[PDB]
Amino acid sequence: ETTDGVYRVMTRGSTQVGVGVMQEGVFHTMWHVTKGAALRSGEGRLDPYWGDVKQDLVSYCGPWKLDAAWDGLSEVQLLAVPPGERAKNIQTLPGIFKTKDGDIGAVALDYPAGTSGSPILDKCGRVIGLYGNGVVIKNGSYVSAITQGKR
Amino acid sequence: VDMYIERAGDITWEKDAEVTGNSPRLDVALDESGDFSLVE
Ligand SMILES: N=C(N)N[C@@H]1CCCCNC(=O)[C@H](CCCCN)NC(=O)[C@H](Cc2ccc3ccccc3c2)NC(=O)Cc2cccc(c2)CNC(=O)[C@@H](CC2CCCCC2)NC1=O
Repeated sequence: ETTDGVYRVMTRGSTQVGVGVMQEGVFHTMWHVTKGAALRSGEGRLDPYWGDVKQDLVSYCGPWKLDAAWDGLSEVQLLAVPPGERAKNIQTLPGIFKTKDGDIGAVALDYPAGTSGSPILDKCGRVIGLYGNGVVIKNGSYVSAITQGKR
Repeated sequence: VDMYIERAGDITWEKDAEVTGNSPRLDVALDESGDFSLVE
């Protein structure tokens, strides 16, 4: 099925390669998680619809639906779904990726590779982007862009 | 290869949650392959 919620993306013993969001009948994840491969959901199959390697995003069953934006000001929550661990909310004040094409909110939180695609939320529970495309800074820790698509 | 999904939870904000992490302001570049790097 395609019931709303957050999902693990698994491969098969089974390995968690990522996470994604089901909203409005569309599954949203990061391109590097699935490379656009079809996804089994119960007895059904979800096919890729749209994606962009540069944004590192892919949607299944329809166009990208997530359009909430970080307000540049407020704290957010990473709904982290790490491999082998229950989903947990982590609240943080984003930093900023300053790029030649504008600023992007960015969260300084470090999780295993298979946490990629975990949603980042605003105070209303809307998904303002997905975790897992980022940089490593001098001390070894990680900063993820808040990666959001266009609806 | 069987790639499949399994539900892990409801998408909701948690009241009185753990507030952690810093807020770095970083100069960054993004290449056409989707890789971020730091501007040095
Ligand atoms: N390295 C640290 N601290 N944290 C990472 C967090 C991973 C979060 C999910 N995202 C990804 O897997 C993407 C995939 C690829 C998307 C590509 N478009 N990836 C990344 O963005 C980065 C990209 C990158 C790499 C090197 C850079 C150097 C300079 C500037 C920018 C850079 C950007 N790719 C990596 O980070 C790969 C990497 C590099 C070096 C070492 C490791 C992994 C080994 N680290 C890990 O095994 C876990 C360690 C634990 C897990 C939870 C407990 C604390 C941290 N962390 C980690 O794996």
